[PDB]
Amino acid sequence: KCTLKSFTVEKGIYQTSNFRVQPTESIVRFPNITNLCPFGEVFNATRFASVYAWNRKRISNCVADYSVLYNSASFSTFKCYGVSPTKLNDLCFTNVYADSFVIRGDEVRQIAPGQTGKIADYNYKLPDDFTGCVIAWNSNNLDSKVGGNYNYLFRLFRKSNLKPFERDISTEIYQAGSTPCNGVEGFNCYFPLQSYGFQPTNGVGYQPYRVVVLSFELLHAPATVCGPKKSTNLVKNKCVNFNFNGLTGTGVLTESNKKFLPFQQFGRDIADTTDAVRDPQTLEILDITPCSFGGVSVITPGTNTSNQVAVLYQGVNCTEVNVFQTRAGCLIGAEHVNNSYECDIPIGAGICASYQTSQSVIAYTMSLGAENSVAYSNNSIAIPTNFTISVTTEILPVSMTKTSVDCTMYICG
Amino acid sequence: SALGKLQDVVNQNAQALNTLVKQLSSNFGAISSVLNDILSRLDKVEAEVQIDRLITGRLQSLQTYVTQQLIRAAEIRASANLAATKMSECVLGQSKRVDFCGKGYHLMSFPQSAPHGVVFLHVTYVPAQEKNFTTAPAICHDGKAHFPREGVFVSNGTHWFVTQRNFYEPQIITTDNTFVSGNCDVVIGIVNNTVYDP
Amino acid sequence: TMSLGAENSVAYSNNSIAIPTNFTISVTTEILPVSMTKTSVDCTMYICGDSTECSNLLLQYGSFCTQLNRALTGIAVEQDKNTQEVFAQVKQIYKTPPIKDFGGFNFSQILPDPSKPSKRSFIEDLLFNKVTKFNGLTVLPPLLTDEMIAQYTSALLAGTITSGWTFGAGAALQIPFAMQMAYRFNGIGVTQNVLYENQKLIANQFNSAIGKIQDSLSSTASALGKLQDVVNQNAQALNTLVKQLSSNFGAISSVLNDILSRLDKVEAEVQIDRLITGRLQSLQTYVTQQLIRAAEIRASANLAATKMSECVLGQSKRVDFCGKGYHLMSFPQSAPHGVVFLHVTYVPAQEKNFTTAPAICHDGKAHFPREGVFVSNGTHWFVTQRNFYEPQIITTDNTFVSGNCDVVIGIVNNTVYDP
Amino acid sequence: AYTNSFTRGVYYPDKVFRSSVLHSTQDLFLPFFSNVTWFHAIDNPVLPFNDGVYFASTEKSNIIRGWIFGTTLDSKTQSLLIVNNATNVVIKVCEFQFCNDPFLGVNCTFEYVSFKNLREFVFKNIDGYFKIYSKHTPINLVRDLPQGFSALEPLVDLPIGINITRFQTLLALHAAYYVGYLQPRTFLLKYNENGTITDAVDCALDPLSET
Ligand SMILES: *[C@@H]1O[C@H](CO)[C@@H](O)[C@H](O)[C@H]1NC(C)=O
Ligand SMILES: *[C@@H]1O[C@H](CO)[C@@H](O)[C@H](O)[C@H]1NC(C)=O
Ligand SMILES: *[C@@H]1O[C@H](CO)[C@@H](O)[C@H](O)[C@H]1NC(C)=O
Ligand SMILES: *[C@@H]1O[C@H](CO)[C@@H](O)[C@H](O)[C@H]1NC(C)=O
Ligand SMILES: *[C@@H]1O[C@H](CO)[C@@H](O)[C@H](O)[C@H]1NC(C)=O
Ligand SMILES: *[C@@H]1O[C@H](CO)[C@@H](O)[C@H](O)[C@H]1NC(C)=O
Ligand SMILES: *[C@@H]1O[C@H](CO)[C@@H](O)[C@H](O)[C@H]1NC(C)=O
Ligand SMILES: *[C@@H]1O[C@H](CO)[C@@H](O)[C@H](O)[C@H]1NC(C)=O
Ligand SMILES: *[C@@H]1O[C@H](CO)[C@@H](O)[C@H](O)[C@H]1NC(C)=O
Ligand SMILES: *[C@@H]1O[C@H](CO)[C@@H](O)[C@H](O)[C@H]1NC(C)=O
Ligand SMILES: *[C@@H]1O[C@H](CO)[C@@H](O)[C@H](O)[C@H]1NC(C)=O
Ligand SMILES: *[C@@H]1O[C@H](CO)[C@@H](O)[C@H](O)[C@H]1NC(C)=O
Repeated sequence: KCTLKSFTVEKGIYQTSNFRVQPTESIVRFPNITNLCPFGEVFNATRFASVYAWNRKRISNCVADYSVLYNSASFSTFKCYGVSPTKLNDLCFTNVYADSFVIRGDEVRQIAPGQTGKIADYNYKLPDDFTGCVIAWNSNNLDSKVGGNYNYLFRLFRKSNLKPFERDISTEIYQAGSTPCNGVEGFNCYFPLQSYGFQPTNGVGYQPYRVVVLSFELLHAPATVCGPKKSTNLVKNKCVNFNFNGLTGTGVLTESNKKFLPFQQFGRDIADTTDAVRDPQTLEILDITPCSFGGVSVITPGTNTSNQVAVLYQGVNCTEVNVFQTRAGCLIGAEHVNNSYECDIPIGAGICASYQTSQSVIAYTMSLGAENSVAYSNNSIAIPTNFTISVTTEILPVSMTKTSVDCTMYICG
Repeated sequence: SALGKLQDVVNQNAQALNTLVKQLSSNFGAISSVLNDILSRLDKVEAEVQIDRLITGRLQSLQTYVTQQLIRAAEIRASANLAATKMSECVLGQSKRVDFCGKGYHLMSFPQSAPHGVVFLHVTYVPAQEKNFTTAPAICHDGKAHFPREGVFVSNGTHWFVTQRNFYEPQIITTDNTFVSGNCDVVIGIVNNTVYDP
Repeated sequence: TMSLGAENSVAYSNNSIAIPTNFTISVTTEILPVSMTKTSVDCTMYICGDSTECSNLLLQYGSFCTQLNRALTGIAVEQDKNTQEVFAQVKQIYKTPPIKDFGGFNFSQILPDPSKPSKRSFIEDLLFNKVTKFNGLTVLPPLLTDEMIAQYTSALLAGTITSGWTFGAGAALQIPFAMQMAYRFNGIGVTQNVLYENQKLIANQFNSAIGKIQDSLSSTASALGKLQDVVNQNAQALNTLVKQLSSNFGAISSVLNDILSRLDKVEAEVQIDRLITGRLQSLQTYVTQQLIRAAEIRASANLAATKMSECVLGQSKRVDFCGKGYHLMSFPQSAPHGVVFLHVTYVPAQEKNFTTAPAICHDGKAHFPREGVFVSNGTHWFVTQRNFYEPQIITTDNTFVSGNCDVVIGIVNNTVYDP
Repeated sequence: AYTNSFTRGVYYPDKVFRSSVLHSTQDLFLPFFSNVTWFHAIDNPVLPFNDGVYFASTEKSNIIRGWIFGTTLDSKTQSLLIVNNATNVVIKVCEFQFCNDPFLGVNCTFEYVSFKNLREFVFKNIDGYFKIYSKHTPINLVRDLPQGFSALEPLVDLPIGINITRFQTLLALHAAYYVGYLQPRTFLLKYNENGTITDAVDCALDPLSET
């Protein structure tokens, strides 16, 4: 009644909202690694690089609690791209590369994808599809000195711009034009590096800032860095909610014969949906199959005649849901009959249903009609001795309601 | 129950217009589905973004309606070309086409107007009281094979008669209702009756 | 430069006619699509993959999803109606007698074989061998099983063999098959004695024509190209709809669970809406093209239902409707998503040239043939039936007078015998 | 000297399992029927690296044992050095100085450690990551690089960030080797039932391969 937006229901079969088996349990499988990542040897380090020669630290084979970073008051900026910091505690990565340097407070805005200028072009280039976080903080109380702290440098000149994560410590004199430089300064011939000379009296844009950029090796490759999370027992042949290394899903996990080559962690379907995985603790290949689903059709005589009702769970097997299995699906509330009749309401795969004798909804294999051996022989004919005039009505559509929509008044009112 | 063909045309077009009208109430991802509400809550720099979502969704909703009316108009036009062919062949004619103008052998048809359609009252001859007989493809007279000009040879059991195919009317077999072709020996199932000379 | 065909000067003159002295019974296979796989796409589970978050953003778009399910449901219910209108033209399941006394014609290749788990014919078993789910996609079964389709083609075929056209116009009246074929010869303007007098030849021509169908269908993989094309179109359409799940549409990933496992809701909604917009447009493109394709399969099912009525339940006067040549008869064979008609047709095959004259002078009266053509071997004039050379003596029983000799452009002086 | 490369030097593009499917991918690959350069050690110059290298050797006593990569190769700037004997591998990017004839007797910002036969390898450098793929197979043809198909599997991936424009192989003394250059190409890859890349099409080789 609600599906039809109606108080009457006519005789028929009506697809109401679909059936899904619900996940019985929620499961998690991360690697069984025990180290904790050395982030103190980055964010609490005594020294940070000159930006022309930024450091890189590989983080691997360890638990990473990113909430120790984003819960801390210590950081003045924490932009994240392709991720939110809150979600990093639930993810897993093959490696993470922590890139670090000192810059003046104005230059922090060049440390992003899509940027251009002396830092972005001559010192440190991010890829435009960088998935990662940029963490930065003021250090004028640590990295600044009376008469100036000159110990931090940047590259003011290069003959060509950096590609993503391209690094270059070359000291060569920058030749700006026709003047022959040959490793000494002059007009059109300039040394490529300059100091910030940080003094405590500097305005905020000229104060020293420390920067860490976290770059995630987020791939189909196996993980080695993972968020702080418990791992569960593994369940098979039963529909579960699941998580393997941060790949969330819902399905029937099974053992499988898929011959993964040793470097492969996942297998993908035509849609790019993962349809096999390797467990990261014990290296079995599990097939992933969708949790069972199908239409729910309601089979009814019209409300003008009865209010008893039958239901078809299309394609479903009755173990997954009177109850009666058919090729069309699990059929509920219908009386399975051994007789056969003409087809009232068509169920599918040769099955039909009707309301019959004290009455109930029956379901049966449909009758194609009476069977008839025509009395043929090489010398037998039948000739009809009398007739009937039939007047069989036929109805045909010829037109439909002429409509016009002023789409300007419809769209824009 | 018979008029469900025309009542479904009304119901499909009512369902299409009610879907198009109810789709005015959809947000399509805007703050509201009332266009005046957006324009009375927002300044134009903000409102143009929200209105463009309503324009995008109402335009897609109207394109979907017009495309499904084009496909439905092609379906009604096939039925109007069929109704125009039943008008010509069966109202203005008598069709030899099997089951074109009702089941049985077509005699005649009458058009009755109906809402958005036509109803044909197809008058047809149906044979109704079969009887079994013995039959034979030819008759061997003076060593001549005889075949019927029109209709079929049959026997009541002891005497041989010719009838039209579609109504039992036994006629005596004579050289008027039969034609000769060659000697008897060629024919699989010829029978040795007489044929009368008028 | 392509050739349009061999060139032919038709040997015309105001007095030359060719009459054919012998024939061939052709059996020409016609294949027609009748239905297509009843797909049903759960548009919420296709677009949103059992995400609650996406499933609620999809409610911003109102009834776009329920009218897509309605459209695919109307396509699916039409495929059962398309199949019902072709095969369910028979009201009782007729069956053939135990003895095959059909006058030498041999239907054993087209009638059922009792030994099989579904009782198809031998040619239906060739036809069924030659013609070749998870992302909210499903396939619904047809209402009629292939065994019920084969009971309908068997009933149509047993009615056709034992009763002529009569099972379409009333109750089936039995008639001997060699007598039914003698009616099919009257239905093409060939005098029926031509069949009885050539019966054993005609039966062997039919049986050999049926043998060529077995050899063609066994050997030649391209034979069912129309049904295989319909199967490939629907497979290509679903593989396109499924690969379009892997498209980004400008989102950060095509994997909806990456977006939900990496972004907070305020940002995730913006990326998921690009996937909803693109997947909804992809599913609207699929359903629009399946409505356009269903209208073509319905046009072919309405043609197959018309060839069932006019070729199988009847004999057709319509040129090139029921195969090339003058139609005698047709037999339906079931095939995957379609029907195959074995159209049996009379083709004339051994012309002789003759002199012809439109009318004949006798006693100053112009005679015209009642049914036939006037023709001459060079000296003697014969009235002849118009589709098979049988010269008959020109006589007052096979001719009718109208007017005198003076009016007619081409009349010839002759004797006419009076019986 | 020169020879035909045939269909050699296909490698696994990503660490995803697939089966019974024809996946299409764009990557730096050795084009089919490309003009392979041939060297006989029994002959290790400095060569350009271009867009990456396919390298292969027919093998009987393991004479070819390492590689150099970089720009000037003369301690003025970094060079990626690779030295190998299958039981052990040593890799570094130091500002090395090299002699007149680099061979093996029978600022290091990064450092890393770990005929009868045909050995195949692919070397490429993208966004500061340097990558290696590999294959070994028994053979019977002594003469030249054999016609037939077998895909190379990944080994090593290094985040070095350093420019490369030239390279050079290293030889053991008290044997022949091949070089070809990769190009940006589109390939169609036949993953079989067991996830073996059994066959490929170079889509830009000829109009039939584009079909
Ligand atoms: C990790 O998993 C392996 C099984 O593959 C098991 O033998 C080992 O004891 C586990 N180690 C820890 C620390 O859980
Ligand atoms: C329909 O129901 C009404 C009462 O609600 C009854 O009077 C009428 O006879 C019924 N008609 C049929 C066709 O059952
Ligand atoms: C239904 O499911 C059960 C397992 O729950 C299985 O044993 C049975 O064979 C299935 N039957 C059909 C017809 O799918
Ligand atoms: C159907 O008939 C069989 C006997 O042919 C019998 O065993 C079975 O119990 C019957 N089932 C029902 C539901 O009547
Ligand atoms: C014709 O005769 C046969 C004899 O077996 C009989 O079965 C059949 O019902 C008869 N049909 C009619 C219409 O009399
Ligand atoms: C008809 O068939 C029977 C056997 O069923 C046979 O004895 C008889 O001779 C046949 N008659 C004709 C005319 O073919
Ligand atoms: C009929 O006669 C003409 C005479 O020119 C000849 O060209 C033609 O081939 C003949 N056709 C037949 C069927 O004999
Ligand atoms: C028929 O045509 C020929 C020339 O082709 C001519 O001699 C003859 O007179 C014509 N006959 C008639 C009846 O026109
Ligand atoms: C390789 O290139 C040279 C020209 O530098 C050419 O002469 C030779 O035939 C080519 N060889 C192959 C295998 O294509
Ligand atoms: C391989 O080379 C290393 C040094 O790179 C050496 O220590 C080791 O002994 C060598 N092993 C073999 C089998 O030659
Ligand atoms: C290493 O780099 C520094 C500058 O960063 C340079 O002064 C030094 O000479 C380099 N080391 C060697 C061995 O040349
Ligand atoms: C797949 O691998 C198995 C051994 O793991 C082998 O028996 C089988 O023949 C392989 N299949 C093919 C098609 O090569």
